[PDB]
Amino acid sequence: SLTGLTEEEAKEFHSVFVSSMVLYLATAVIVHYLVWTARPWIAPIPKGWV
Amino acid sequence: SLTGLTEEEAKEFHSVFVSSMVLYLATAVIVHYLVWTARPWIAPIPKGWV
Amino acid sequence: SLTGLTEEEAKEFHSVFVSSMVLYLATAVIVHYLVWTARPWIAPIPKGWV
Amino acid sequence: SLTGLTEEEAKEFHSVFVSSMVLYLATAVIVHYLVWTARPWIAPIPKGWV
Amino acid sequence: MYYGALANHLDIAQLAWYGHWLVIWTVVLFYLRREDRREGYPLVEPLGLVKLPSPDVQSGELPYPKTFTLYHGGTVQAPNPNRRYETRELKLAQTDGFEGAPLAPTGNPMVDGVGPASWAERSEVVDSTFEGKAKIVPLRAAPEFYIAEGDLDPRGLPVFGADGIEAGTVTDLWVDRSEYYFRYLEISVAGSARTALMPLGFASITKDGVKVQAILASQFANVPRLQSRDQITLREEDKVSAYYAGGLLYATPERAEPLL
Amino acid sequence: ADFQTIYTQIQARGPDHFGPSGQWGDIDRVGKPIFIKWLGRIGDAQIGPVYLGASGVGGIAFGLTAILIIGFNMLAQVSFDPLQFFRQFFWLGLYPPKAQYGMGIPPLNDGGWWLMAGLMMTLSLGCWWIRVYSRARALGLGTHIAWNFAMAIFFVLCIGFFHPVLVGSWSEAVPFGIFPHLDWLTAFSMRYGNFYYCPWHGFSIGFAYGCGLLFAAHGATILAVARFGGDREIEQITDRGTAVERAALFWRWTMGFNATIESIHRWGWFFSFMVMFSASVGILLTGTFVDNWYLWCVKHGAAPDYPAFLPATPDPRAGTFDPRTLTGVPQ
Amino acid sequence: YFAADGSVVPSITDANLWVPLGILGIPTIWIALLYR
Amino acid sequence: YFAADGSVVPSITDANLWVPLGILGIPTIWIALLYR
Amino acid sequence: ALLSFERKYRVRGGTLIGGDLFDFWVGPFYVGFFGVSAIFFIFLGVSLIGYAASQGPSLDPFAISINPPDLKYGFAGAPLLEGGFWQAITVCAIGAFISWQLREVEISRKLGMGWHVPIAFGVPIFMFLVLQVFRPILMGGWGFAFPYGILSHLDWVNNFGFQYLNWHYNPGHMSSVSFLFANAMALGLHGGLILSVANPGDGDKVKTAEHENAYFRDVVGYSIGALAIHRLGLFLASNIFLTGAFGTIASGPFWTRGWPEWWGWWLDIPFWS
Amino acid sequence: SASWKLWLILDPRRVLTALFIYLTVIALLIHFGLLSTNRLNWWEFQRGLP
Amino acid sequence: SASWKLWLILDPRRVLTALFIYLTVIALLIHFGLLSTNRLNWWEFQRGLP
Amino acid sequence: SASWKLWLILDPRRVLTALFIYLTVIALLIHFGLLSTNRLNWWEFQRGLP
Amino acid sequence: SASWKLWLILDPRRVLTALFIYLTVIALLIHFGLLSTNRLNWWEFQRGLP
Amino acid sequence: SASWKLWLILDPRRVLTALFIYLTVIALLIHFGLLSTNRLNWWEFQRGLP
Ligand code: BCB
Ligand SMILES: C/C=C1/c2cc3[nH]c4c(c3C)C(=O)[C@H](C(=O)OC)c4c3nc(cc4[nH]c(cc(n2)[C@@H]1C)c(C(C)=O)c4C)[C@@H](C)[C@@H]3CCC(=O)OC/C=C(\C)CCC[C@H](C)CCC[C@H](C)CCCC(C)C
Ligand SMILES: C/C=C1/c2cc3[nH]c4c(c3C)C(=O)[C@H](C(=O)OC)c4c3nc(cc4[nH]c(cc(n2)[C@@H]1C)c(C(C)=O)c4C)[C@@H](C)[C@@H]3CCC(=O)OC/C=C(\C)CCC[C@H](C)CCC[C@H](C)CCCC(C)C
Ligand SMILES: COC1=C(OC)C(=O)C(C/C=C(\C)CC/C=C(\C)CC/C=C(\C)CC/C=C(\C)CC/C=C(\C)CC/C=C(\C)CC/C=C(\C)CCC=C(C)C)=C(C)C1=O
Ligand SMILES: CC(C)=CCC/C(C)=C/CC/C(C)=C/CC/C(C)=C/CC/C(C)=C/CC/C(C)=C/CC/C(C)=C/CC1=C(C)C(=O)c2ccccc2C1=O
Ligand SMILES: CC(C)=CCC/C(C)=C/C=C/C(C)=C/C=C/C(C)=C/C=C\C=C(C)\C=C\C=C(/C)CC/C=C(\C)CCCC(C)C
Ligand SMILES: [Fe+3]
Ligand SMILES: [Mg+2]
Repeated sequence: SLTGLTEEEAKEFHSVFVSSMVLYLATAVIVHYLVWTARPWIAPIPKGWV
Repeated sequence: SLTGLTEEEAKEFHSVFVSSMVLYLATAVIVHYLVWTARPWIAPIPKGWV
Repeated sequence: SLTGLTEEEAKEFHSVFVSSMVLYLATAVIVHYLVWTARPWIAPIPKGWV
Repeated sequence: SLTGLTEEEAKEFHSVFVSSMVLYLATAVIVHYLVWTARPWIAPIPKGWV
Repeated sequence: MYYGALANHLDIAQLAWYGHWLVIWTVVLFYLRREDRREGYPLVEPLGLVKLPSPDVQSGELPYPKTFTLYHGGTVQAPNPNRRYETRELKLAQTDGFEGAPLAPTGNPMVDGVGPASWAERSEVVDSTFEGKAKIVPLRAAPEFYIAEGDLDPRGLPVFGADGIEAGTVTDLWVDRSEYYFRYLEISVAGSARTALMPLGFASITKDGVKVQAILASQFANVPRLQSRDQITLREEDKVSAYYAGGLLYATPERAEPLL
Repeated sequence: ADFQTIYTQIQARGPDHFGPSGQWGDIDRVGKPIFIKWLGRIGDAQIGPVYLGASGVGGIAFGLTAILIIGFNMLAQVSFDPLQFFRQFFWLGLYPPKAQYGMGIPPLNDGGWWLMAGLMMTLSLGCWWIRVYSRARALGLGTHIAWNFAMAIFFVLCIGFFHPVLVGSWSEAVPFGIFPHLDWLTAFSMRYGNFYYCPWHGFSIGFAYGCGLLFAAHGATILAVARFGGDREIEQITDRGTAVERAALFWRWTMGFNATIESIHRWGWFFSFMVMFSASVGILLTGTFVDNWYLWCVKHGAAPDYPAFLPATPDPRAGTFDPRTLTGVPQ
Repeated sequence: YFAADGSVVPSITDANLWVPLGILGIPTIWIALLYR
Repeated sequence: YFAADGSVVPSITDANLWVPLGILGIPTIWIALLYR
Repeated sequence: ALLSFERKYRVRGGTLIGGDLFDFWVGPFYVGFFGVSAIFFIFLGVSLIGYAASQGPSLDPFAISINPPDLKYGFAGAPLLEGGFWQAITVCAIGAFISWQLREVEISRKLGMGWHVPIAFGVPIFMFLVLQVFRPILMGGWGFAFPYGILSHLDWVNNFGFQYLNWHYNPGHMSSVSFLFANAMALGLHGGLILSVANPGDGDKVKTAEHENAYFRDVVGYSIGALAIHRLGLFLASNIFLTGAFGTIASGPFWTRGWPEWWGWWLDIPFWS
Repeated sequence: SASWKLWLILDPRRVLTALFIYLTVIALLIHFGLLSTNRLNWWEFQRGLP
Repeated sequence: SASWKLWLILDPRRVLTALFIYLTVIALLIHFGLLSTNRLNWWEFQRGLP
Repeated sequence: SASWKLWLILDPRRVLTALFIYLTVIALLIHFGLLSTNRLNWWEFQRGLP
Repeated sequence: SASWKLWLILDPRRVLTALFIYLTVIALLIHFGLLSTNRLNWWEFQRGLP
Repeated sequence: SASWKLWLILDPRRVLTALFIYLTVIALLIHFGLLSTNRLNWWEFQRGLP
């Protein structure tokens, strides 16, 4: 390969990488909901806004 | 070949690349609708506008 | 060939390239009409214009 | 030849190049007429102009 | 009342000024000067008055040796214990008893290799390319190297000495294959069956010929000899360059004398 | 004269060879080398091949975006007139906010474009630093260049980003423009009371002049021993010839001490690094902990004083305005 | 659209919303099909 | 949403909350599905 | 007292004047006739600085200032406390700089080296002469020269700059600053490259000149070369003062207006207004 | 059709990293440009509204 | 008819890269230019209008 | 799916380094951008409202 | 009639690249020059007449 | 006439490129210089007449 990884090393890294990325994104989602409960940051359209 | 990819690697990469591009574009479409509900950003033509 | 492409590769690339360019220009046309519906950007000759 | 084109490649490229150039100039002519209808950009000589 | 105040007359910038000086002088004296002492140290006093520490111990001003691992082979240390002592029996005599007194050559300094003609005890190995070939070679042994188009080819030009007398003929150029740079002129010297290398820096080259201020024509005969015909060792490069450099001061006696 | 030290009379040509292989990215070393003749007189004639890489592309993309933003706002400054853009180029500029917004993101018309350009330039510098570092690593070289570069980038961040943060205002930052960024130099010096009295300005200038001295001295020294192969510095480092013995002796006999062919490069690295380090420290101190460098020097007894030549003239506004209005908003 | 009070009530029927959707959706379709 | 006295009370029913969640949740889903 | 390789190089000859009279070393220093004159000027000038500082208003090291005469004195010798000490120290400084340069010539002749270093040292000497002698001559008095003091010569630089309303717009200054920055950056690059090649890492091999060329051809697409970088460094460092001297000598003798207005030659071309 | 053959000439690594950088640039431009407006800034208190 | 032969000399990769950069630059110029006007700015609150 | 084959061409070590740098940049930009506002600053006493 | 022989010496690629850049520079000059006028600016609200 | 022998020595490509650049520079000078005058500016509303 160009990177020097074997097929099995590539598969192992891929599984760990996708797992880590999905866990990171999911905790981001949960954390963003908690923050919204602290500070709902997208305000509703105010009066006179167009 | 020019890029070192085999024909089957080219087919696999093309499949995944097109799938990811279309998924990213479609979620962009959905997100833009949701944002429009939050803030309709192309205002109608104002009164004296010419 | 100077590019290294073969005749069949060049023909396939030309077919897809011309199709892509035409599709891009056609969506440009449709989009420009939609934008004109939002903002008719070439105003008529005003009252005292010479 | 110094460019690598053969005789027939040179002829075919010349034909397509000339046709493209002529079509580009012709659409420029038509577009300039349409723009004139939108904005007659060469005004007549004003009163006190010498 | 104020940002940055530490007392009535003590502020942060005042302390940072002294901190900056501390940084500068710690880096200079504690590190940079120690690095500066990786060649030529420990110092020697051939005509000293007192006993110094032995040259073979880490005497305190000496940095701890570092190891360079060479690209094509073994290792060198800095300070280098093998280059610590110089053993050549220089042909020089004292003009006065003290070390600050200059030495005078005992005869033919350019051949002896003293003063400006001194050469260093470099390794007797051919400097090489990163591919392992000899780096500096004549164009006859490197047909894949050539003079750029339209540049003056000096082969066949007459070589004149400092006295205006014709000394020889350029036979070849020696190119540095790593750098793509011409470094030597090979000269067939008139009056012998012998070639002499000359650094290209000592040559003033025109379409008429090449002129060498460094040495007289007759002195081209005594240029140090390459052991091999189409390669040169590092020590050979030092010897050949130092011969002409020594001629800059020794070719004629007048060159060693002052204006007033 | 050794005319070789002035220029190269007889240029050499050879095979088109791939350089030493990198640990990665040899695939991305692209371009057919070209040989331009006048360049070979003063240096090497060969242009290319160039390495593409991911970080290089990132540097180019962010830098081109920032250049596009700056140039477009300059063009808007002349109302898009091309001839007047050409005439007035040196005077044109993309400016940080002129009103006081603190550190809030300013409107597009009064500093937002400046901010976007500054961010794009920062990201391009980050990508190019990655390129410098990782190319050094790929070729099995130390990363000294990358750390010198990091210090330079840090100074750029100090004057563009960090000082505005520390005093709390984007309006203090450097505008983009030929003459405008020099205008910033003068305005910034005046606001903080004569940068000539900032000790770290003095340190940075001392090291910049020292870089001038050191590169003049080292370049002239290497040229002076060029006939002994002094320019082949790596071999002299590993197997010292007469060229660097002569260089060391010249400096030793001149000023009583000397470097080695390796350590003189440590001196050069140190001086160039200290230019940027001293500048960064000075900028981070300015405004946050020192308001007026001249008055700071007067407080610490360093500033010279001179007799009046024309009669001394008291402040005609003494005790007529509130001194808080000098640097602070009245309300 | 504008409510009875002149307030803004965004909706899928807003005409201007179809400028971005049109710019985004149209390529998204034919990119999916031209390179299918 | 707005409670009595016109003070915001955050909740999972706020419409705007589904702008970030949609931007974050939607890719997180198909990233988890397409590349496994 | 000698470097381990030094003894073979300590030979007689190469002096410009003095011959064997002063051709000797004191410790590591070579002396010569111009070493003798350099020590004379250095001791005299520093002692005159010391006494003149003692008579000034502040003895704080950074507040000491030895100033040239008033403009009214023209080129005449001034009373010592009113510019005469500055004149004497200026003469001592010139003698010391020229002695140092000529001793460098003698040292390089002794070592069979090119004279590149004393010739390069000529450039800052020339800039000092432009500042203290040539421009004062054109302006009409020693009072136009800069004073001697760590912070006071900065005051002179500052006020000289603002006498032309913005010195940043001086084209000679722009060239000089560009060379200063280019030289500092190039020295950083060169020191870093040499150190990176000689110090790759932990137990890694010293690399080669091909690695030097490869690094910069990768990064920027060009490598100037090993000898050429030293040539370029000398060129940039020298051109700092060589091009600055034009702006300096022009300011006043050839240009009395603000420097920004000088660019009217470009801005006011009638074709584009 | 033969569109996968694009990856036989156009080098997937360079394309993927270039796209990552390019889309980062555009996303940063849009987010910070919007934050540089009164009408479409979602972080700050609403400004510029009578 | 023989236009495909263009890709035997004109190097598809170079053309695609150049078009990508070129069209990006043109699009950025147009969007920025419109944003710099009062009439056609669609982000900020309408101004410049009697 | 051949998604793991991505790691045969994309060098996992450089990908992980780049992602660490990228996410650090994004996180710092967001945290400090929020701190630069009145509404969403969570360190300082609340400002910007009556 | 022998004009096609021009492509035996003038390298169609070089001419195409030069024409692309040249026509682009001319078009940018004209569009931006028109936008710098009051009379022929079509982006902004009409200026230069009462 | 033996004028054609000029092209045995003068390299038609050099002459064509030189003429292209030269005439472009002259034409740009004339057009933009005329646009810098009140009397002959054909783009803007007439200025500089009483
Ligand atoms: C408000 C006024 C300003 C100003 C006023 C100004 C003037 C009037 C001049 C310059 C000049 C210069 N300015 Mg400018 N300056 C510069 C940088 C520079 C230099 C590149 C250049 C040359 C310096 C020089 O000639 O030193 C001279 C240094 C010399 C002569 C060194 C002599 C050394 C001597 C031979 C040996 C001495 C040895 C020691 C005595 C021995 C020590 C012993 C040891 C043992 C202790 C920068 C980078 C900036 C920025 C960042 O804005 C700037 C802003 C300004 N300058 C302000 C805008 N500056 C000069 C120039 O060239 O302008 C075109 C000049 O004339
Ligand atoms: C004390 C030490 C110093 C020091 C040190 C070091 N300095 C370094 C390094 C070190 C150690 C490196 O390792 C690095 C490098 O690689 O070296 C080869 C580098 C570098 N120092 C550069 C410029 C520099 N250093 C200055 C100053 C100091 N440096 C101080 C003095 C100054 C001053 C003073 O103005 C400047 C201008 C670049 C050449 C380079 C970064 C390139 C970059 O980050 O690219 C980022 C990439 C881009 C911006 C994309 C560019 C795209 C095109 C080409 C541009 C637009 C073209 C388009 C057609 C539009 C036209 C208009 C447009 C032209 C306007
Ligand atoms: C463009 C090229 C440049 C360049 C080049 C080179 N530079 C060289 C060489 C080369 C090639 C050497 O070969 C020579 C040397 O040996 O290097 C180790 C040297 C040297 N560069 C020094 C200082 C230096 N270079 C500066 C600038 C550049 N250098 C530019 C950048 C600056 C700036 C800008 O401020 C400074 C301060 C000394 C350290 C040293 C001289 C020793 C001397 O001359 O000994 C003899 C004299 C003394 C030791 C002291 C004399 C004291 C007098 C009698 C009394 C004081 C008078 C004085 C007027 C008071 C001033 C007060 C002040 C507050 C205003
Ligand atoms: C404190 O010490 C330091 C300095 O001194 C101050 C520095 O100057 C520097 C450099 C420069 C700065 C700090 C100033 C600018 C830095 C900022 C704004 C933060 C750091 C940001 C960067 C270094 C670069 C910013 C780049 C981006 C955000 C775009 C990232 C996109 C990339 C890298 C390509 C996308 C590709 C992927 C994510 C995976 C595939 C990647 C590859 C195949 C190659 C990537 C290679 C590597 C080596 C990471 C560093 C790193 C440092 O540690
Ligand atoms: C009896 C009698 C009359 C005696 C008189 C004897 C006599 C003349 C004594 C002189 C005493 C005096 C005046 C001493 C002052 C000496 C001076 C001027 C010291 C200043 C030192 C300073 C501040 C230098 C600034 C530059 C600087 C930071 C240098 C440090 C780095 C070094 C050592 C650079 C020199 C150096 C360079 C530039 C190389 O390229 C090179 C290449 C290969 C090997 C070695 C070297 C090398 O050593
Ligand atoms: C915390 C948050 C929310 C954000 C932080 C963002 C951030 C990190 C910002 C950083 C900003 C920084 C570091 C800014 C620094 C700016 C500095 C130091 C600038 C200094 C000097 C700039 C100069 C001299 C620029 C000159 C520029 C030019 C001449 C550009 C010319 C351009 C052209 C000709 C291109 C024309 C293009 C055409 C289409 C019109
Ligand atoms: Fe060096
Ligand atoms: Mg106009």
